[PDB]
Amino acid sequence: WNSNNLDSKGNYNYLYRKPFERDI
Amino acid sequence: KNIDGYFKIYSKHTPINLVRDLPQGFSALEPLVDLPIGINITRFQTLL
Repeated sequence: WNSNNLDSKGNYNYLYRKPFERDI
Repeated sequence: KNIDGYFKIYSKHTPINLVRDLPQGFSALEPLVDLPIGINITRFQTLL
């Protein structure tokens, strides 16, 4: 769902870089 | 072993009476633990 009232401002913090593997 | 981010553990225990080598006879390992961890593994090290 769109969280446009919760997560927008803009907000620059939300970050993107086998199944279910966490590439930290 | 690792499959689809699950780490699977099986085990067995038995008495033994040859000190030198693993026993020639047959016994099979039931599962014990299964962890949904989602981690890359290529090395391991035991702890004493």
